[PDB]
Amino acid sequence: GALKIGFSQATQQSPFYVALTDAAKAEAQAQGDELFYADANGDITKQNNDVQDLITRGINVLVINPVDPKGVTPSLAAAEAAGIKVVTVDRPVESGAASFVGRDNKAMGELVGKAAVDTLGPDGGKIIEIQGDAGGAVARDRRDGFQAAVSGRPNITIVEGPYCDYIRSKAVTAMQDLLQAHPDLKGVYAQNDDMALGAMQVLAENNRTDVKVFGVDGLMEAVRAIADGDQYVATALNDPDAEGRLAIQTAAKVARGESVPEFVDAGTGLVDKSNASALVGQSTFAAE
Repeated sequence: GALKIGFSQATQQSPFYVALTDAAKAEAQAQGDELFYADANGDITKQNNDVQDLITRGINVLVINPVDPKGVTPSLAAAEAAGIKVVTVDRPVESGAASFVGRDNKAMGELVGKAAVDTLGPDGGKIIEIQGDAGGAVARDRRDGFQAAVSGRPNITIVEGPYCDYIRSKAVTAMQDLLQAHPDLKGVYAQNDDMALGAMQVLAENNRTDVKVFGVDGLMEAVRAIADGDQYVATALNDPDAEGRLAIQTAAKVARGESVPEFVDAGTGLVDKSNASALVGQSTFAAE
């Protein structure tokens, strides 16, 4: 019945968000609906301004990837005053969304952490951790999940590094400071593959291919390195493509007054050597 679907994206500064946007555009068109789209470029005030703009264009429902879980509270208010519902995608809000279309980020962090335990073996070792969004639950859960997997294992220690916002360039900067400060490093866990591969370049420039690398997402470049080398060990699947389709399908139901679950889980799974070969392909991200 031709819906107007609003989509406020948080950023486009890493390939995940670009693919998520593209998948969302294609799903809206496939079901014959109009996608009104804005990218906040990592900026809270731009996001809340963009949401008002979308509301003015008459969206029937708002899909949002919050730049910040409390910073978006004005857009939630604006949505309600407009008589429309809100669907979060990828990053949750505390409350106020009809549905969250995402993944169990703790369980992904746990998945990866178990791969680290197994790989690091009995020597264990120090792991440097490079994180995503400060104050957001996606980063908190990927941290806590990973931690849960190595806790009670004193031969492993974690160095909690900074929040580099899922951006490779920023993780490069952090890996330098951290490499020099912790040369006894045996492992690096980044909360996405984009950042992990930035860390990996810095390691290679300093001849530390011996340091194992752990990520999240199933970025094809990461999957290829897992398949074809020994340094990049594991990641967890976080297909933006499937997430985008589920976000738009879920928003179409909402806009029409249908009941949807509060959490739509777009599914995940471990990528390591044992199965990376089957996931190599042409797209930007691997998928089940």
